[PDB]
Amino acid sequence: LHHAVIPHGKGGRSSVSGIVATVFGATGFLGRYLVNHLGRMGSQVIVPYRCEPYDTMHLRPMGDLGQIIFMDWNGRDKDSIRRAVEHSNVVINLVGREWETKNFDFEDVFVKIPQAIAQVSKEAGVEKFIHISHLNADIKSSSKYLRNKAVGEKEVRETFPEATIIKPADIFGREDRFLNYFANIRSLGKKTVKQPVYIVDVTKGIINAIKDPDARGKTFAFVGPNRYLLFDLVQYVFAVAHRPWTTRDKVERIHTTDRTLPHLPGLEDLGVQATPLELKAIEVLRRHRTVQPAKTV
Amino acid sequence: MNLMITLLTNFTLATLLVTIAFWLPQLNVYSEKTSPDPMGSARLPFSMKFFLVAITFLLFDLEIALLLPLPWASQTTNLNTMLTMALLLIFLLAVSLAYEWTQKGLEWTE
Ligand SMILES: NC(=O)C1=CN([C@@H]2O[C@H](COP(=O)(O)OP(=O)(O)OC[C@H]3O[C@@H](n4cnc5c(N)ncnc54)[C@H](OP(=O)(O)O)[C@@H]3O)[C@@H](O)[C@H]2O)C=CC1
Repeated sequence: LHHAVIPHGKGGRSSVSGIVATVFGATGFLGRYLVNHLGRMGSQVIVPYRCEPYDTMHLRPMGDLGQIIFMDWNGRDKDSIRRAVEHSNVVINLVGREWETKNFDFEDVFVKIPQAIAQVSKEAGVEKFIHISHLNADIKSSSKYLRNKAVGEKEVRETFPEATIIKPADIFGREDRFLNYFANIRSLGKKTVKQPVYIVDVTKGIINAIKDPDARGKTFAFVGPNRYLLFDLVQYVFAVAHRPWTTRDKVERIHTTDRTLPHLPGLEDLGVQATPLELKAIEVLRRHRTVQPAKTV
Repeated sequence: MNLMITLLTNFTLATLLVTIAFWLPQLNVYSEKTSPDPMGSARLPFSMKFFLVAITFLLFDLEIALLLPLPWASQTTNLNTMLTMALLLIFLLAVSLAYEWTQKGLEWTE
């Protein structure tokens, strides 16, 4: 282990954690809190960004001087991926779109780009790789999202055999598109059962998966502590928010139940206690204001 | 008819500009803003003086409403009576102002 990557300090902002992290997709929602929790340890966070540099400004106070290296990359340029990962000791993937675009479909975002990142990270000597799938990923799933994400998970597993693949159920938080989706829909109630996971629990799970050497080659299912039906969940969202852009793929995924995978470990086997919805939903939905808790199963 | 067309045109231009001001920058997909004053949450204290200057406006505006036919009233044949009643109306407006003065009605908004 090299002398510059030995940890030092008391784990604060000016400390050294020995984590040289390349977070693909740090400009989004999971990457926000992930770069926050990495940089507050004193980790060398490499942020490959695709967007305008203005849209990366919030990542800049998240660490000490020189501890966030921004650089350009393309999903169809393996040279830029190698230019981003050739010094990192961990590579986290967080590339995702809820909607397919003119230049990237779900096959590009969930299959081609994660396999490219994992292949280049294998042939660059990166120790640790973390992939973020979805809990309901299935080949025979109704939505194209979960089909291509199951395909990309299989490809990441077969091209990086030690890839820590993580299954969040439905991540809620401030900049989420789950509770902010329900508070701004003003779809319906069915027999769909969900257990949504909190974003800080997911971030602590990812960083404890970095820190646990036994999490290599594993597959985790980051689920919340309380399973809810869809209907009383949506009624609880409209009860907290003081209320009386979509596609059919999101309609299929909201009416897709969060499956139970007891053979996979979860948040507790990384040392993270799951934060329930009712302690954070007021914090999420206070912005939407111009409460009896939901029924669990 | 020309005036109604003009009023409708001005209202339509104003509503078009207001709609462009309230809906063109809505298409910006900037960011959701988390958690969007000298007094914190106290009630608005009623000021007696603001109500006093408003009612003084209303009463002197009524006296103005009496004064408004004077450019037409100077054309009369009974000019002595007209001149007496015009000077009497402006004098009663001045007596209203003097009484508003001397009983401390014009105070702290003088
Ligand atoms: N509720 C949730 O958030 C959950 C998410 N997941 C999965 O976790 C991952 C991250 O989630 P999340 O942060 O919420 O999603 P976001 O859409 O908010 O973030 C995705 C990130 O990837 C980048 N990106 C997207 N498409 C491309 C592309 N074609 N090429 C290059 N970069 C791209 C975005 O950058 P830019 O701003 O430049 O477009 C952004 O930084 C996704 O794979 C998602 O499926 C799983 C379970 C729950």
